[PDB]
Amino acid sequence: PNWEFARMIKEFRATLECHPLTMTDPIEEHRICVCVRKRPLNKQELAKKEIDVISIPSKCLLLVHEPKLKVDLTKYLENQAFCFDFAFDETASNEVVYRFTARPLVQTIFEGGKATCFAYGQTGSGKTHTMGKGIYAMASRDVFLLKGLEVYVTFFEIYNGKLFDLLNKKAKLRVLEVQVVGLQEHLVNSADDVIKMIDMGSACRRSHACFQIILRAKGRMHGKFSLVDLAGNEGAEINKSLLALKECIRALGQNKAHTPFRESKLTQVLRDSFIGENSRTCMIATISPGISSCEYTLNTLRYADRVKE
Amino acid sequence: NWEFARMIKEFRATLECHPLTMTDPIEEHRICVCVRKRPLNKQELAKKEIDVISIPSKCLLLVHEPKLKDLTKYLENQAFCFDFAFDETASNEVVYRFTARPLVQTIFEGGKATCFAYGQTGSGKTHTMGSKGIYAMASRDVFLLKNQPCYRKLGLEVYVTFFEIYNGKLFDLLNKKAKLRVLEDGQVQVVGLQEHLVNSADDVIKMIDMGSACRNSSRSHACFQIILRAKGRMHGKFSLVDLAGNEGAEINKSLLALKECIRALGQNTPFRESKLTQVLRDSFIGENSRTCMIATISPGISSCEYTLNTLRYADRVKE
Amino acid sequence: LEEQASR
Ligand SMILES: Nc1ncnc2c1ncn2[C@@H]1O[C@H](COP(=O)(O)OP(=O)(O)O)[C@@H](O)[C@H]1O
Ligand SMILES: Nc1ncnc2c1ncn2[C@@H]1O[C@H](COP(=O)(O)OP(=O)(O)O)[C@@H](O)[C@H]1O
Ligand SMILES: [Mg+2]
Ligand SMILES: [Mg+2]
Ligand SMILES: [Mg+2]
Ligand SMILES: [Mg+2]
Repeated sequence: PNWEFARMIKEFRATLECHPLTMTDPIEEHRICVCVRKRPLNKQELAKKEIDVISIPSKCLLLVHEPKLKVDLTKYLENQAFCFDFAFDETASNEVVYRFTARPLVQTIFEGGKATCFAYGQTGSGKTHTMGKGIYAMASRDVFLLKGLEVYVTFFEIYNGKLFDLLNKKAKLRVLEVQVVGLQEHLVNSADDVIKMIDMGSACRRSHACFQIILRAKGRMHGKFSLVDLAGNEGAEINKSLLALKECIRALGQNKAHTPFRESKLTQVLRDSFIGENSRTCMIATISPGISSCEYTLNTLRYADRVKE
Repeated sequence: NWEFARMIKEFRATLECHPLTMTDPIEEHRICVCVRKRPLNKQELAKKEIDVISIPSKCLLLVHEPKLKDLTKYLENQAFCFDFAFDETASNEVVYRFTARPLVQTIFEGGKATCFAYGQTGSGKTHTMGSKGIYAMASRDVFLLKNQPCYRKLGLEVYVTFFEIYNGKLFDLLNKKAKLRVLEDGQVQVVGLQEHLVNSADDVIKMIDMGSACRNSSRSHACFQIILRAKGRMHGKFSLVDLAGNEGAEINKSLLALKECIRALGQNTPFRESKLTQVLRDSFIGENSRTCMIATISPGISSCEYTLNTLRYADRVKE
Repeated sequence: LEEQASR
């Protein structure tokens, strides 16, 4: 127990009323969606007496109370506020999370445009859990609920610029000028088949991970849904890929024709995705409210704001 | 500015803050701290001075303070929580219902009440307090009680007293702007004060206006005491103070002492230091004394340097 | 009382 900080956080939250997000809320539909999701303090995290350090006074507003120190060593707080399309907390399920981020996008790919979703943050925040059941599967049946067309499923990871498909046991691939051949696209007739594709892809024995929903009519692409689970924002070559993402996303509110690549393997294959008069994207910056992982948490947010741009 | 205007504008685009409605439950508070944002002035606006006070919750204010590092742009949206937070849409009665109204109830059980506005010049203080005045609405609500068939026992003689303290040199705004004397026995008590008995709420208004007419107004406080007396015996006294501009050296130590004396009211007081703390020492003792602070601010970007101190003062008055 | 998480 550092104690004094947990004292100052609770004499804050005392005077504070909060009006959370509920199912009663409308489903907004924007060009680029920037959300944030705080996970709950786990046991191992609680067992060390870690102060919760992040509040969510409303559906969008997010407040972080960060422990600062004077030269006195006077313990202090600096209460930083952040806004997002939908900020949601511990109480928020995935059913909540899918409905406000990915749910509007399923309709987007059936239109003729193409949609992508990223969960981004620190290691152990809630990225894998959010997307991995998870958002992949939740889109699937709602992708499959909407009814002549067939549907195809892709799953692969990106490390050290290499590219693996988990679908074939460690099946290396190459990317070229944009086209990745050896693209494993399994045909599914319903969530049944797809659910089997995720866990098999996940079961494989510091990496990006991408899942794709694809539509074809004549055998020609219609809609592409790409759901990515990024690496931890904390060998340091990962720093670059995520940094490019910000630029790649940014050129989508400028309705821009030109985007940067090469300096990022991830982008290349996700690259159709940042152009067109019909390309929407959501970003999920998940954070760890454990006070002694606050710097990582702030970095996770200062990345995500104003990237409404 | 331009730039710092769009970062804010972008922020208040997804904002869904709710506004505190009159229906909102009046809370009953021993030591209440509220903040009042003042609407933007056409002159402050004309210069395109940028709105920088985000008030998303009835219980919450924000300040996107503008500082910079490479000079690559950022904004530090700072949060301060309070018992209440008034916006630029909050009427006077709106601020009354949650600061001074419950305190009227306290003087009718012999309790002591004292309520401040504390902010810079051009923040709202001396407006926001005094027909517009929290002064005026206090009386109106007070007289209503005397009429009720519940307190009409205790046959009371409403009084009035408006004085101003300036650098240890106090002055009674009830005479030809006359001066006064203050002493205390081996307790506190003034000398020369002329308790003006009113029996119409209209009386008070035309009683106040003297001090209004008499009284920069910013180097001195205005202190207004409502006193209830039953049969010449003192019941409870209500002090309403339009403090001196919080932005000349004695003034800061008048607020040093005041702030210190609201600290021990919570802990159930270093009064001997400043003249403001001496006159209202009574209202800081016992379990019968409630206080309410209205730290009022200015919505403009230029003020942000100095309205982040007023906010820092207030945050240290809830403990 | 105070204060309550609701809406
Ligand atoms: N709703 C939830 N809140 C908090 N923790 C959860 C939740 N759901 C699952 N977890 C657990 O938290 C663990 C963190 O793993 P993971 O999400 O992979 O971390 P990260 O994605 O940040 O690397 C998971 O094993 C998961 O079982
Ligand atoms: N809530 C408000 N609504 C409208 N006008 C206001 C408000 N608060 C202050 N003002 C205006 O701002 C001016 C300065 O406020 P005032 O209280 O007179 O000075 P000070 O802040 O030094 O006490 C006043 O003329 C008043 O009309
Ligand atoms: Mg705890
Ligand atoms: Mg992980
Ligand atoms: Mg606002
Ligand atoms: Mg004034």
